[PDB]
Amino acid sequence: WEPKTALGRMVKEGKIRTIDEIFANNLLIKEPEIVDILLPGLKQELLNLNLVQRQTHAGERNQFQAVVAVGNEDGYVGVGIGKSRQVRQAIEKATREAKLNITPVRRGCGSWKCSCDEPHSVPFVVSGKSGSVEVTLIPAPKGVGLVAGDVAKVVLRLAGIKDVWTKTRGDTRTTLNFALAVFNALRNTYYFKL
Amino acid sequence: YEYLVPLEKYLSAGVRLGTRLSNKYLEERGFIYAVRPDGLRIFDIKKIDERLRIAAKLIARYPPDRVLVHTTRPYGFKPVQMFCKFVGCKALTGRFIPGMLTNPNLSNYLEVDLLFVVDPRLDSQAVAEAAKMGIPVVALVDTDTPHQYIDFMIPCNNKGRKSLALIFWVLARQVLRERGELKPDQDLPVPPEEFETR
Amino acid sequence: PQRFSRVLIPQPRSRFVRLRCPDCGNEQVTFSHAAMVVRCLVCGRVLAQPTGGKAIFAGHVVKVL
Amino acid sequence: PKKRKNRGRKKGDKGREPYVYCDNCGKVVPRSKAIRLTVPYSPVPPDLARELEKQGAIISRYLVTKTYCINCAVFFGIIKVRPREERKKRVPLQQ
Amino acid sequence: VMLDLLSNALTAIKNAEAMGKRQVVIWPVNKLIYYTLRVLQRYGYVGEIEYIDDGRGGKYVVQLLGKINDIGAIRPRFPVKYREIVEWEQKYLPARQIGILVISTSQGVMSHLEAKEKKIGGVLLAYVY
Amino acid sequence: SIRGARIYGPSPPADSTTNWPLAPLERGVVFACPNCGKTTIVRSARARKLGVPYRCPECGFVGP
Amino acid sequence: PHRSRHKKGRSSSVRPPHPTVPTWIQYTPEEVEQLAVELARRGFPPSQIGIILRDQYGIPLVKPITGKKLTKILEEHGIKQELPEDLLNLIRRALRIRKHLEEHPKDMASRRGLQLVESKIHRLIKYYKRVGKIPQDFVYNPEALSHLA
RNA sequence: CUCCGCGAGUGGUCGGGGUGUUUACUGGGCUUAAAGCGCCCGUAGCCGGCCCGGCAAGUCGCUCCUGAAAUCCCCGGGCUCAA
RNA sequence: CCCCGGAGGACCACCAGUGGCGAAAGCGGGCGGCCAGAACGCGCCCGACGGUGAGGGGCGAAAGCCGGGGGAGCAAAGGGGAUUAGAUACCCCUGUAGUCCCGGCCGUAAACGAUGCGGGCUAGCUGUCGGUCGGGCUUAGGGCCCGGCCGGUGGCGAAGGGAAACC
Ligand SMILES: [Mg+2]
Ligand SMILES: [Mg+2]
Ligand SMILES: [Mg+2]
Ligand SMILES: [Mg+2]
Ligand SMILES: [Mg+2]
Ligand SMILES: [Mg+2]
Ligand SMILES: [Mg+2]
Ligand SMILES: [Mg+2]
Ligand SMILES: [Mg+2]
Ligand SMILES: [Mg+2]
Ligand SMILES: [Mg+2]
Ligand SMILES: [Mg+2]
Ligand SMILES: [Mg+2]
Ligand SMILES: [Mg+2]
Ligand SMILES: [Zn+2]
Ligand SMILES: [Zn+2]
Ligand SMILES: [Zn+2]
Ligand SMILES: [Zn+2]
Repeated sequence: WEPKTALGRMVKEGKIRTIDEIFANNLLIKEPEIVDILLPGLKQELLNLNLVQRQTHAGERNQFQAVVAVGNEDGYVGVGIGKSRQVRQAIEKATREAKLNITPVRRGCGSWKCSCDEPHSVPFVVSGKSGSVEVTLIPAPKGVGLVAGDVAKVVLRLAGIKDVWTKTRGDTRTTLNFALAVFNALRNTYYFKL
Repeated sequence: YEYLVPLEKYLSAGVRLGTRLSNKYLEERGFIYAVRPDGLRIFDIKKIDERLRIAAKLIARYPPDRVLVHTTRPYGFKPVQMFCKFVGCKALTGRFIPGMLTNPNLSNYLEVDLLFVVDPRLDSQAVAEAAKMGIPVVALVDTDTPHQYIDFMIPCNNKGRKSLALIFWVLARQVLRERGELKPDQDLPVPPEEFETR
Repeated sequence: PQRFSRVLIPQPRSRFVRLRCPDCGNEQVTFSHAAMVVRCLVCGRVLAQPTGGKAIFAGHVVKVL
Repeated sequence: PKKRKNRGRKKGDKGREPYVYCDNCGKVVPRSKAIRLTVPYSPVPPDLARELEKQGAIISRYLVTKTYCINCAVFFGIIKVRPREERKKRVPLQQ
Repeated sequence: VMLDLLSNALTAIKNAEAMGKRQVVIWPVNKLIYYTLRVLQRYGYVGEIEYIDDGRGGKYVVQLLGKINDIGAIRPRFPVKYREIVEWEQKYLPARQIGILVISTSQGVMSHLEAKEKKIGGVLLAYVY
Repeated sequence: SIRGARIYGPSPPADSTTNWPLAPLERGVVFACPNCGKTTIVRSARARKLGVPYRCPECGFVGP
Repeated sequence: PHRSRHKKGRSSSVRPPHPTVPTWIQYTPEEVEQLAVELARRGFPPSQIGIILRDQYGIPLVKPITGKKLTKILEEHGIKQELPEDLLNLIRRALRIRKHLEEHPKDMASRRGLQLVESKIHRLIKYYKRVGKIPQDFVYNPEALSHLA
């Protein structure tokens, strides 16, 4: 891999060795290989695969729109979308913006029914929205589990969150927006003025 | 007070002439001096000179290659060339190609740590990529200029040729003195007249 | 007047003036924004004429209090 | 969907308009929403070489303003059907 | 018509803080506004509270520190008992360690933490976090 | 405020004039004081758009 | 109107925050009170009395100089109003409209203006009965109040 | 034919609750999806500026007399554990 | 068709505008009389007298109804000339209620900003109307231009909001 751009150079040269230094000084990742180098234990899951058609004179020109979430289960997650003509290409485009959109998530405790200082859950109440789905992530006591929906559990689990309570709104069957709204609520944790 | 350049030179280039519009932002900041009975806005020349020196201080702390000085206004094409050919910044007169700072797959994909624009209201595409790419911006604002994403501003007449030439000659000179190659009383090999465009 | 939630301590924009009648020579205190015909207290000629704003003065202004 | 924020007639802060009558028509509109093109007008066009400065022939030229509806205005080419981005661009109607 | 000054003052801070302003002027004002802002300043959500003297009641100019994520007045002023404050605590606050409520108890206005130590309830005023 | 709460993950560059966190994927800007060059000025993307002014803690310089 | 007005103006007088006696004032508190009684016996109302004091005699505010208010000052010297000045003004405004409505029965614009004025009367009667400034049995009879015109 | 779920049970139709922030106090919406009375005066109701003093009605804290037993939650014990 | 006269009813061209006024409906020639409601300027008066408002009331386009007057133009219904497969429509000629005034009734409308009323806070730029203050000029005018405040009326657009158009 050629380290274009310069942030790929320091990542390739070993001048940057941990992913936290990318996020602790506000360095915008522009190449997926920076994530591949710095998070070799990255897992990716296919959240959704919808077939979208565009009408034409001769008929609809189909495409695959795949949604992919990536994460290390240690407070790093990223969700990306890909549109292609073949399913294998669409997932690969999905994983690339998934990796480019990877973000840290602040974890901790804060439920009234818990006292552990572990990163098992979200620290405080957070909310994230995508289109019309509104998702609230509430801190939970340890051992409860993930109390979200199925697609929400994938994104929450990939971010290394163990226990959480949810309060959803809008049409959650729009899986691209439910998944994206769950991603945004995690990413909104860094907008909390501590 | 001691001006960087003698006061009859400044008032001959008309640097203290702004557009007849309103800018509630600039007036509260103090960069507006007085409005004439015909409605013309005049800047504070003391604040202009002070901001020129600090601009030279800011530019001198970056490598000369890494600073981008771009304008699309053709009256500033010659001054920005002569500004930096003496300082060696990546001068870019003409169309800022969209994607120059945000598309690394582009053949002209430059990497700069500072950006300098002449008029942000017309050089919007340059400032737009700076906001997205998180690069500091300096600009010669005036009454008509939108102040978005401008980390350092110099309220000066960025429309006239004489004002543009006299401002880039002063700024080109001062950055060398802070950089080192010129003495505190030394001057450039060329006067401001050769900076001006034609 | 401006909003009271914007100005810190609002003050009257008017002022009180001392006028000497051009005929007799009495000094009189009057409101700058007089809403009536101001007459010299001694001879009685018109000293100020009301308008929609500042009053028009027929007498000389000694000093604005 | 509400096409045009203007509602199609620059009426203003009022309730009712006095309205006019359409030449070549009568479908018409209120005082706003009615096209009012003005043309220079003059009888006997370019005969001024053989008239006017020939005999005495004091000729006259009367500014005439014409009022039309949307049907007639589109019919006579005074009004086109602009694109959505071009709807907000203020151009004079060739006098 | 202006009805409740505390909700008006608390929404002004929310509006001015969201614009990243250094300070905010407040008018009109009562003692309840002052005693609430003292509790806020005691918890580091608010800088210095200068006072101005006009004929129209007075003003406060409060220096904001970017310490507020959300703020607002609870309406109506609900009575609360001491054993109930835990329930109202989780209604308006995120996390067990973050944020406070402002209660107006018979001993004076205090945070909900200082009410729990005193073992008294009262009338709810506002929430901050 | 915050009482005995442990928040994990990196701490981003807090805005020097607002405490607004330079969030991931929203690029702030960091530099030194234009007059001194001593202190470091952190401007979140929100402050750059709104034109929120900054002040040097060491010298009296204030920006846009 | 009272509701749904097109314009909501801000016109008012900005008095000093804590008004004190003017140093230029050439009038003792007894002179200021006696001036008001002469205007009152002349027939000016308490609103117009204050304008004459300020405009003619240069007295800014009778309250800081005297420590009393204009109606309280006039009340002490035997000047007693039939009704409060605001209420009497609204009643006179209704009679001048109801006189107009006799010869112009179809003045619908004036009728609504009468209804606004005649509702402003009813609000003030509700207030004044509660504070006791008017007798509790007072009734707005337009025919029974014709002398107030 | 084979496999799946539960199993002395497992199904069908009803009714209630959840479903459902489709009754919204927590906690919905009303330009265009259903949804602002054509407009206004106003009674009851609800909601109401600031400061000072009094009462203590609401409100808050403690305690007492009570709010049958059963039912409910926690703890101990006895039926072999369990019920 | 042209000229000299008379009568009659309706309307108020250009100026003239996302101009003005009004709660909505609505209001466009001039002079006058009687009223109403606002905006601005104010060290004027009272001292919370306020908001919303179920039920209750009042006003409320056009058409239409009741009784009287009037009747130029237009014109439902109807009559005729055409067109058409048909044409009880679209066009043409004609035509009666109606349209206009007065007294009353009706009480509806895409009665619309499809946006209830009251109050506070939240970047700005720009056109224009009313008042006022400061500066510069003066068709020496109640006039014009620049700037500030208050109040309206349009456009673009922060933050924010929205399913989106968009606000
Ligand atoms: Mg302008
Ligand atoms: Mg209408
Ligand atoms: Mg009442
Ligand atoms: Mg609904
Ligand atoms: Mg309505
Ligand atoms: Mg209805
Ligand atoms: Mg009412
Ligand atoms: Mg009690
Ligand atoms: Mg009703
Ligand atoms: Mg009708
Ligand atoms: Mg006919
Ligand atoms: Mg007829
Ligand atoms: Mg409606
Ligand atoms: Mg909506
Ligand atoms: Zn825990
Ligand atoms: Zn005299
Ligand atoms: Zn037509
Ligand atoms: Zn400094």
